[PDB]
Amino acid sequence: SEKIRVDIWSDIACPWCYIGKRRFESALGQFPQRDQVEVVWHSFELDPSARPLNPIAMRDGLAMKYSISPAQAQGSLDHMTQTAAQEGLEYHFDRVKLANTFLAHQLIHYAAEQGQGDAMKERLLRAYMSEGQNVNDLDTLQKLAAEVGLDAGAARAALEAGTYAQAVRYDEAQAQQLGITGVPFFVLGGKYGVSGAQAPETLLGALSQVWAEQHPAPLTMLGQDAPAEGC
Repeated sequence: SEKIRVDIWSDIACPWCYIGKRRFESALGQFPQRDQVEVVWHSFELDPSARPLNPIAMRDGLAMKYSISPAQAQGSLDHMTQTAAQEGLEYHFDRVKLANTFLAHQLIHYAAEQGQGDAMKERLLRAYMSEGQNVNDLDTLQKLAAEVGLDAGAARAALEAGTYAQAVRYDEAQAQQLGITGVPFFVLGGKYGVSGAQAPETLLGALSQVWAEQHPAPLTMLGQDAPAEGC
């Protein structure tokens, strides 16, 4: 109606996802009807089979993943770092802890039930990309939950109990069912998809298109009421 739902699939271990988050926020800031937009974050794992913690350098993990030389991998890290800097993000890839992000995604699901999904997602992206934190570590997750303003003890309990594990897996199944094979991925009005960290202009256009489609111009009525049937 007078609401626009934006579903975003993303991983915490995804530098393009943090860049994409900022580009979307730029778009949203430019969108007149931004107050009518509801953003829902959805879980996506680039490597659901990842070790709890993989001790190697991000550069070497990247080089293994894409089958390239160390210098090529470093070049790629340098590109993402420079690009992120334009969004005001200060990456520290040399500090990144290559962690399984399953539990972190559970924490975002917990947070979302308190209406703090975006703040939790944000905190975890910063913790991963910039602060060299281990987002598979339960104490670390508990602390980040506290910093977001959540009930730290309750968040920790939900994580240890695996309460949101099924919901995380459903989010990931959803993505595959939708043909989502890379992140960030934006869905608007359950109708339109936008793949990757698109420029703010593109996302602004998408919001505006959906809003316009949900607001046809009022009709000019002709004649008087003839026999009809209502609900």
